[PDB]
This record gives sequence, structure tokens and C-alpha cells, in this order.
Amino acid sequence: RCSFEETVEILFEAGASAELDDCRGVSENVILGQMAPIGTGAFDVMIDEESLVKYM
Amino acid sequence: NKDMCPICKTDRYLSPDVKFLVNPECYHRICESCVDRIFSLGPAQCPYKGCDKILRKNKFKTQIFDDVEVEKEVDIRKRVFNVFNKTIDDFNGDLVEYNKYLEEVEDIIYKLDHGIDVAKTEEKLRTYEEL
Amino acid sequence: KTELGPLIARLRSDRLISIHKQREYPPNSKSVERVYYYVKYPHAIDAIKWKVHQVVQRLKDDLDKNSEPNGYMCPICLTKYTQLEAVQLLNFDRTEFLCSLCDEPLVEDDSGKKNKEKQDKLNRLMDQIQPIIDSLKKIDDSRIEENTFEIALARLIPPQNQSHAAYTYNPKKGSTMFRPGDSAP
Amino acid sequence: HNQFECKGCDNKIDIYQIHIPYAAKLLFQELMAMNITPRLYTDRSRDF
Amino acid sequence: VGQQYSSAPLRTVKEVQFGLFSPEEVRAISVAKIRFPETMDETQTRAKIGGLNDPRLGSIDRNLKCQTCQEGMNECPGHFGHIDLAKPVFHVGFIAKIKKVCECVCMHCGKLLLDEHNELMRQALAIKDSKKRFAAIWTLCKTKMVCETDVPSEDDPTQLVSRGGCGNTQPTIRKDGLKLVGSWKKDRADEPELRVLSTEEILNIFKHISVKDFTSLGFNEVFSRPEWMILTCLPVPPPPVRPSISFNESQRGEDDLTFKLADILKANISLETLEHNGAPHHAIEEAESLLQFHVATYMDNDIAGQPQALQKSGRPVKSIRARLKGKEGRI
Amino acid sequence: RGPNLNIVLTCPECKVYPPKIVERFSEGDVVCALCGLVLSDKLVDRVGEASNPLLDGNNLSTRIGKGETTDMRFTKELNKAQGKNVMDKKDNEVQAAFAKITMLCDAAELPKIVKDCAKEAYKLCHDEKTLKGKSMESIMAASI
Amino acid sequence: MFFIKDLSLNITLHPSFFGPRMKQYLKTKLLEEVEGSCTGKFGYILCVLDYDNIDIQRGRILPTDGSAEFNVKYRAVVFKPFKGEVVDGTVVSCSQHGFEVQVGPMKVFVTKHLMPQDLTFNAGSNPPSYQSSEDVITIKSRIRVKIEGCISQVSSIHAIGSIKEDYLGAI
Amino acid sequence: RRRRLKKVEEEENAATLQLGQEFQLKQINHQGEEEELIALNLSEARLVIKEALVERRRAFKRSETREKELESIDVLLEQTTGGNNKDLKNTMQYLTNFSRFRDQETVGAVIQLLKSTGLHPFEVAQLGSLACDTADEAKTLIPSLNNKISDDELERILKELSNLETL
Amino acid sequence: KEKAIPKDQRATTPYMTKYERARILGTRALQISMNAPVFVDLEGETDPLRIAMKELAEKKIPLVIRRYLPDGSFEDWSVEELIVDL
Ligand SMILES: [Zn+2]
Ligand SMILES: [Zn+2]
Ligand SMILES: [Zn+2]
Ligand SMILES: [Zn+2]
Ligand SMILES: [Zn+2]
Ligand SMILES: [Zn+2]
Repeated sequence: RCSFEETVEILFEAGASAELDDCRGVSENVILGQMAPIGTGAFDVMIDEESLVKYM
Repeated sequence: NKDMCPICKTDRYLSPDVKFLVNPECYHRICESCVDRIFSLGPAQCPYKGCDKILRKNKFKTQIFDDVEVEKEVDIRKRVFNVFNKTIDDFNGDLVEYNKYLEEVEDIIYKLDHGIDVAKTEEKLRTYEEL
Repeated sequence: KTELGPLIARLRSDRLISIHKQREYPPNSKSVERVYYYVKYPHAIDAIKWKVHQVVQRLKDDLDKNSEPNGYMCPICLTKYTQLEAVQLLNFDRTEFLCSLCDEPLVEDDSGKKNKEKQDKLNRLMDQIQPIIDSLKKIDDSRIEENTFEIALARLIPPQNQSHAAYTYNPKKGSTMFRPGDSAP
Repeated sequence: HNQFECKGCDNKIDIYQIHIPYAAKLLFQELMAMNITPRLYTDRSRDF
Repeated sequence: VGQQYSSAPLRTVKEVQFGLFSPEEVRAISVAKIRFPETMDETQTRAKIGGLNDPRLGSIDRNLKCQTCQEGMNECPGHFGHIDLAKPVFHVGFIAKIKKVCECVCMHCGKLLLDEHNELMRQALAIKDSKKRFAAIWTLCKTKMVCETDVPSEDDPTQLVSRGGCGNTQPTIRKDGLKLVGSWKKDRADEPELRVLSTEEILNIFKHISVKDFTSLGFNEVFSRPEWMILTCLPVPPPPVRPSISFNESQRGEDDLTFKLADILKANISLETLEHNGAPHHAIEEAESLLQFHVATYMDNDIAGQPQALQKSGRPVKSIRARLKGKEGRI
Repeated sequence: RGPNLNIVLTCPECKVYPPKIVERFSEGDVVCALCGLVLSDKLVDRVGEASNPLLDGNNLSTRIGKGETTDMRFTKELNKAQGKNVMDKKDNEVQAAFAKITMLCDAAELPKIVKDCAKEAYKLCHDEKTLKGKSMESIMAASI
Repeated sequence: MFFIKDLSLNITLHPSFFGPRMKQYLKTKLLEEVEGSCTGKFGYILCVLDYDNIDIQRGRILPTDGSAEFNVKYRAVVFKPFKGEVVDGTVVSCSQHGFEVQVGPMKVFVTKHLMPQDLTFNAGSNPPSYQSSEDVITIKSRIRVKIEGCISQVSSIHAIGSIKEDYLGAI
Repeated sequence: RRRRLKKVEEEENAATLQLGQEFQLKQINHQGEEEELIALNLSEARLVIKEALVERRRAFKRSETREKELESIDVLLEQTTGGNNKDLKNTMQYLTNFSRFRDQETVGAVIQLLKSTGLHPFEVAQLGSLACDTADEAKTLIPSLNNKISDDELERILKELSNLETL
Repeated sequence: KEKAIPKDQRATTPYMTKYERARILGTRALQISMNAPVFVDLEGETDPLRIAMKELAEKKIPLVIRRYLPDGSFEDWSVEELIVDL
């Protein structure tokens, strides 16, 4: 919300209300500099041990 | 001057939690706060003006009776009776023998308390417990 | 007035003296606010009791602190290091403790010989401060009534012959306003 | 010296490192000066 | 080259919890105490110890280390100081919120003016979301002008059930400048009674608010308590937040925040000296207002109705709020 | 008498001390001139105030003035409170002398440096035992 | 003191080991990265029990690094020191500040203030030793030390002990 | 799980049997079942470590007095362990030179002996690690034992421990 | 693990998405560029991305895509079993 308008007023209200931010949107992750859960980031890429043995 | 620690002088009024402990070796009253600060590391000389007998923190115990002299009598009595223990049947009903034995153990306590002859009495106690 | 300021301010800070400001309306001059000073015994006794305990407690804590090992310090950066903290900063040869900021040998701290001096300090204060505890013991036995500006006026001995200040408490008629620390049981 | 400490918490074993933009670090510190405390936690408290 | 290797685990931020700094937390977090309003010593060679640019707070020079972590400029994140204010001051951004809370709770015993015994209050307390619950509570409790030591029983009107109260009539609080002024209405025998609600007085009441009382108002016990909206200890941002720039490197310039912090220290020291000796009540009040203005302008220089802090050149001082807001702000 | 807190950039590989260091400002790098190893990257090149270190020492102050919206009542009291500062009073005397030096120099159509030297000369020689029984007018004229 | 503790670790594997025998590499990494390591939480991790039954969870590829992060659950024996514990060890070295014993993977420092008054440092004897009427403390000697304090860092543990109490010191 | 802020934590002290927030009496294994804290004395720890090393050696290849024993452990440790084994090497050397019970039979009896006291797992491990001749020595060396076991039981336990150990 | 939907009750599409293909190709290309064992025969290729494309065509990428759900539950889909039709 602070990324749009009333940046300081919103942040003060969150401090008084002790708001908890779960960092789901693009704005939170962009602020924190981490891959947002969008597009290619909407999933996790894991390593399959069951398949490594069978490709050789 | 009957409700304060002689060393730290922590009056009960300002420190209602103060608790006093006594040591069998010299039977001196010391508050719990002083015991930890001076004996936690290990044995040390008693913190009294004219007392140079070493003591350990583990030996401290709470005083039962309000008279220090009786405490010495009772604890010495307990130590003596731990070795000199007998009953009427031990002498097969010989009350005369039992009465003499009671005096002997009673006399031993008297000498040990007042230290008339510490060496002979303590040596006497040492030999009997093995039997 | 300048010399009186420090005395009143410090006494007010310790709550040995209470203040009371009320609007006065002299019949012949424009109204001016007057300041009166008195003693609220529950406040002063409460303040005295806490301070006596704190001073005694501080010495006892300080006496206990002095019984612990001395410690260590760096002569250059003047940074104090505890025994635990100094152990992990020693050199490879394990012969002398080394500082972090300075990489210089440390120096053992003082206060090793004060084990008796602080005990003497505590002994003197308890003997000197005896009358306070005795007075407090009697105070606790009885019950004191909290003093107020109006109540204190009952024992007033006028200081001057024609003092300008009116030593009267005429509370404003039916006023619901309440000021901090201006009401007593 | 491979030593970490958070004075005021009396802990030296519960430290984590996070990669954030220097602007993000500046923002939180500025919020800290404004009496607002932003706390960065590495695990979820409430259920998703 | 990059940053040095660290043995701490590397994670990703999953949640951000906001709140307010407690006075204790600021002192514990702080690495040094700032007591001198200067930045450099008399020789202008090294930063003065205990000053604004204390070496313990960090370093912004490429040739100097940090006295705390002994790490370079690119590795030191900065360390926070703290200033012990002589008297409590309001947070400029929470003055409006403080006013609403003051009306909600009694100004003598710090208890909510309306309890669960009122049907309307029960509906207001039943609201889940904190923000609207606080608004509903404020609407019902702002009109109450008496603590109601005794309240009629819900079951029947004949009998009255006693509740925690003191019977003192509540004031009609109004915001004048940076001060909260309360007024009292007296029963007709007229003119109302007017006096200024001291920040210390309001802080005392906020400390008396029960845990259940301010949780209903939307405050969090662990993180955000109403008492912490009043600043008693001021954290000092590290030098990185307020770097010192150089134009030709023979002239030294300081950030706007540094001067504001210097002003706070000068005002704080002046108030301490005044209250220490003499300082009639009139002099104390003016000094306290000066400290409030500097702290408010330091956090926010754009306050309606208040004068603006101006630099030597005359331009307005750039505050923290100005840095964060706007199209060119931090966000 | 204080912590070193000094960093010297030397090439770990070349080991030659003192080293040949070239500052690539455009690339923002500090690179060894012999081997090319980079010793420091991410080099750094209104949000400030113009400060003069010598004639004013270390004195930071801010003025209070009107804004786009402001009530005259608040401005007057704040200025009154600011003036009654015991610590800032001592430095105000030097500033007051500087103001009079500026007026005298400006009225004389003298260059800026002449005014600067007069102000600096007063500061260096003020607050000394020898010059205590001399009129301030003579002090200012001698500095000018 | 020695404990059998259940521990978990996050192991990162370079893609060069993303082969059919990657499980063996993880097991090798655990031994080379856990055994012989020190942690302030669980203490010195000495040996890994049930090496053949280490639970390896599915690996997650790091976005930028490209390496797979594996959560590994294993059972290992850890030596965790405690304050107030009584341990026996060998005096590895001696110096003016004090002599430190070698207790398992840890070294306990005995300060002069934590030593009895009778013992005094003597640098004239080679090797240096603390000499008293009843016993002499020298390198390789056996000492019963009571840990009077422990400081635990994320990857280091240091302890200080005393021998002033009874039934302590030379064994 | 929500109140993450600082809470007053009990100091790590062995005398009070406060082992910390991670070494509590009740422990949860990887499966999830509740288990008791596993505390090993010097003899038990030596056997457990060696039993794992010997099994480890078998896995690779397949797919006595103190002096000679010390050499035997030395060669085994290097063969069946990887790099950075400095800490483990000292541990095995320390355990052999300080362990009191050699084989499983004596170690098994010791466990079969002290478990009847019902003491804390930390206390029982201490008793099997430190050799005490009198009840007073054990009480002072292990303060937690105080007011938990009477001197009558403690005296016989130590006596039986001494008669169950030979070198 | 209540957040791991069993393979028998997976309700997501059996087709690889463009984002999944892009990340899988990029994820494996980075591994190839960092000397990862290539499981496909190369008739001459030096670009890691082109090698990954060859592996995807012949279904020799040993990765599983963990598709997350708005409630936190996830489903594991192997690249081999995912249909690449886009
Ligand atoms: Zn005492
Ligand atoms: Zn004595
Ligand atoms: Zn130093
Ligand atoms: Zn730093
Ligand atoms: Zn009320
Ligand atoms: Zn070079």
C-alpha cells in the first residue's frame, strides 16, 4: 500500500497496529530484492533423485 | 543487633527475604547472601573477626533451636549416638550396667562439648565405630 | 531567587517538598498566580524509603561484584574484557591475551584489593544510617494521614506581618477539573 | 573472528544473513529513526 | 572483490512485522550514547567520542574502519545510538492517534469510558478487524464526558452495578499546535476550565491502560503499546543514513538530519540544565516546547500550522518523511 | 592514543609494499597496477548544508521560519525560546563580532578574502588573557 | 558431556554432482562438513551414527546459485559442555595467565584467580609448571576441572574452569 | 510461535540440571515419537563412537591394554574418517585414556546398575564418568544429587561401581 | 506432510506452462554452464541453452516442478511426465 500513496502515513499506522506483512505481492518482494511468486517464480524447481538414476 | 548479618549488616527490615544459616564447625550466623558470594567458588576462611577455621558451603544448615549452645549439645549428641547406640536388651536386662553405659556416653558428650580432652575423646569415638 | 531555585528544584525532585499553584485575586491589584510549598509526609517517607533501600542495595551489589574475578582491559582502546571474553582472544602461542581492535597484549584489571574496602564502606553506612531505619520502623507501626494544601493551613504560623500572599484556599465553586497529584485520600 | 552477537537479546547463535537492496536497508534504518520498528523474519508465523 | 564469507545461514525474508520501539529496546539496541551536539573534536581531525559522528556508530569513509565490528564501509551496516530526552515528547505522526485514544480512555484512571455493560459497546467490541473496531470504539466513547463509577445493570434499570471508575468528568480534548489541551465543563452555579495536558501526564495515563483495554483499541501487547507512541528515548540513525558530502574536499558539509539531531541535543541539554536549577515554570514550558518542535521537525518538517525548520541558506530542512515520500523518494 | 581503525590496500598476490594503485573512477574500481587484481569494487563518487570548518569550528544550528501554512503565534514563541539558550550564547558573541566585521568590511568595498581574514583573525586571537582590557572596536580594526 | 542428538543440516550441492551417484556425494559432504565441526547450539559434533540410514529429503534448486539445497536428517554424538560440570582432562599447555586442560574436543582455561592460593607459577622450571607443597601441575598432568563458565559462539565454544573446590585438581 | 521477542531464559547451569532449551529431558526423534535425553558416560560414549566407526569401515570395504589399543583406534580412525578429523582424533584418544569400563559386558552392567536410582540422565552419566570413593565426593562433584538420593544408597552404588571395573 | 497432494489426486494441468519451460531450460542451462553431467548425446553443441533444449526434447531433465496452491499445498510434477505442447 505504501508503494502507491501516503507512504509515511500508512507505515505509521502499521507500526501502531503492529501489522504483519506476509510478502506475497510483487511490491514486497521488489522492495526486499527477492524473486516474487509471479510467472517463472510461481513454482519451485527441485531435483528428482528417482530420475537421475534412470538417465544413465 | 539481633536480626542483622554481622558481616554485610543486611537488616531484615530493608531485606525481608534475608535468611540466616549456621555452620557446625564454629556455629556462627551468616546470611544466605554472604554464603554464596564468599563460598561459591570453594572453601574459604570463616568471615569473622577471630575465626580462622575453614568451612565448606555444602555443610551449612538451618538452625533449629534459638540457643546456640544447645545446638552444639544436640549435634554433638547426634554424632555420639550415631556410634554409641545400645538398648536395655543389649545388656540382657542389667539395668545397673545400662545406667553405667548411659552415663559413659553422656559423659563423653560433656567432655567433647567443653573440650576437656579433645584428643582422647575423639580418638575414643574413632575406635568404637569400627566395632 | 536565583539561589533559592536550585534548593527548591532538588527538594521537589526528591519529593521532600510539594508545590501548589492557585489563582489569587487581590482586591487592589491584578490577579497573579502564587506558589506555595509544604511537606506531604506520605510522599517524603515513600521517597526516603526507596532511596535508602537503593543505596544499601547498590553497595551490596557492588560488594558482590568486587568478589568476582578482576577481568582484563586493553591499554590502547580502553575496552574491558571479561574472563570468558578474554579466553577466546588469546594468541596462537597461548602466552598472552590479545586485543581485537588493537591486537595488543592486555593488562589485568584493578579492584583485586578492594574486597575489604567495600566491606568497610557498607559497615560505616549501616551504622551511620541507623536513626533512619529506627524512625521508619516506628512510622510503619502507626498510620499517617496524607497532607494537603488546605490541611497544612490548619497548622500555619504566619511568616510575616503583612505578607502579600493570601494564605487561604478558596476552591472554585463546583469545578469538575482535576489536576495531577492534587487530590489525596 | 567468525563471531556474531545481538546485544539486547543476549544471543550469539540465532543469526541469519539476508540479501536485500541497500535502499531497503536504508529504508528500514530510516524507519527505525522514526520509532517504527520493521522486523524481518525468515519463517511464517500465521498460516498461509 | 565482494563481501567476505559469513558462517551464518542464508535465508529469504518471509514476513515483515512492524511495531514501535520501547524505550528499553532502544537503549539495549544502541551501541553508544550521544551526549555532545558536535560532530568533530576541537582539532577537526578525528570524530569526537560521544558526538553525533561517533566512530562506534559506524563509518562512511573508505579509509576508516568501524570501532564496533572492525569492518570496512562496504561491510558495516551501521550501528544505532540513542539520546535520553529530558522530558517525554509526542511522536508527530501519532498525535492524532494519541488524541483519539485519550478520548477513548479516562484521563484519571486510564480505563475505557464504556465497558461491556453497554449494548452498543458490545457490538463495537465484536468487530474483528482492528481498524474499524477502533473507529467504532472511538465514536461511542468520545461523547462520554464522565467516568461512570456506577452504571445501570443490564438486567434491570432499578439497580445500578458498580464498575471500575472514579467519577471525574472527562475533558473535551483539542489539538492546538503540537500540544493537546483539555477543557472541563462545570455545573452551573459559566466559564470552562482550561489547562494543557502535559506529555508526562498523558504518558502516565497510557501506562495505566490495561492490556485488555488497548488490545480492543487495536494495539499489540508484544510490539505496539499505546505508551510507546510517546518518545522518551530517541534512537540516533547511523552515519550511513546521514552521510557527510564534500564538494571540493577542502570544505565539509553535513546532512540535514545531522543538524536536526544537533538541535535536539542542544535543546535537550538546555532543558536538563534549566530543570536542574531554578527555571521558573514559564521557562520550563517554553524549553519543553522547543524540544518538541525540533523532534517533530526532525521526523516531519511539513506540519500544518507550524513553522518550518530552515537551513542557513533558508531552504526548508529535508526531514525523514520528505525522503520517503514523493516520486523521488526511497520507495 | 586511540584505536588505529586504518585500512591500507595492498595486493595480496604481488605483496609489494607500498603498492602501485590505480583508481579507475569510470569503472569504480581500485586495481593493482602490476597484476590487475581488483582490491576494492563498488567505489562511491540538496541533502546537505554548507559548513565552514575553521571560522565556525563545530557549531550546528537551524532557523525557524514560516511555511506555506503557519500561524504567527507559534513562530514568535519558538524564536523566543531558541534565543534563551545558555550554551549557544557563548558562540553568539563570536558570531556577533563576525557580523560587525562583515558590516565594516562591506562598507569599505573590500574583497571577500579581506572580510574572511578579519573574521578568522578575531577568532584566533579572541578569548585570550592578553586582550581583555582592550575595546572591541580596536580589536575589530586591528583584525581588519 | 556426551549426548546422542537428532540433528538436521542444509547441504548445498554443486551441479557437477547431479549424477546417478549424487546420494553418495551428499553422504560424503555430511562427514566432511559435520564431523569434527563445532556448533554453539549442539556443541562439538563428533561422530555420525547410522551412516547408512541418513534421511535425505528432496533437493531444491537455488534460483540464482543453481545448486541444490538438501535437508539432511541424521543421528550423531555431540559433546556439549555445561557450567557447573565436573570433567577430567590433560594439561595441554601452561603459561603465566594459567594452565588449560584438554577435555575431549574442548579446552578449558584455568585462571590464576580460579586456582588455590598455595599454587604459584614458576617459569624457571622447564617446562613451566605450577608448584605447591602437595602437588605440581605440568603439561601432560591429569586435572579434575569444574567448568565455571561457558561462552558459545555459532561455530566456537570456550570454557573456563576452577580447581579451588575440594576433590579437584591433580588426580 | 507468534511472540518471538526476547523472553527471560534460564541460565545454562549443570548444578540446577538446567541444560538449556535444546537439551531438555524430553526429546523428539526424526519420526516424531517422544524419547528421553540420551546421556552417555565416558565408557558408553567410547563404545558408541567405536561401534559406528567399525560399521562405517565395513560399509566402505564391503561396498587389550591402553597402549596398543590407542594405536588400534588411531589407524582405524584415519581409515574410516575424512578430512578435518582433528577434533575426533583427540576425542578418541581422550576417551581411551579416561574410560573406566572397557567392554560391553562391564558397560552393560553399569547401565543395568545405575538406572534403578531414577536420577536424571545427566546425573547417571556423571556418576559413571567420575570415580568417587565416598558419598560426600559425589555430592560435591555433582551438586544435583543432593536431596535426591540418600547417602545409604549412594555409598553402595559407588562401591559396586568400583568392584565392577577392572583394567 | 498434509501439503503434498498425492500423485493420484493431482488436479493441475498435465501440460508444461511457458514459465515452467522457461525456468527449466534456464535452470538446466546454468547447471550445464557450471559443468553438470549432460544426459543427452551431443552431435556438436557449445551453447548451454541449446544443450538444455536438446535435453527437454528427449526428456532427459532430472527435475520436478513443485506447483504451489493458494493455500500452501503443492504438487510435484516431473518434467518427463509433463506434456510439452506449447
Ligand atoms: Zn550477610
Ligand atoms: Zn566462624
Ligand atoms: Zn585494544
Ligand atoms: Zn560497524
Ligand atoms: Zn476514570
Ligand atoms: Zn598485484
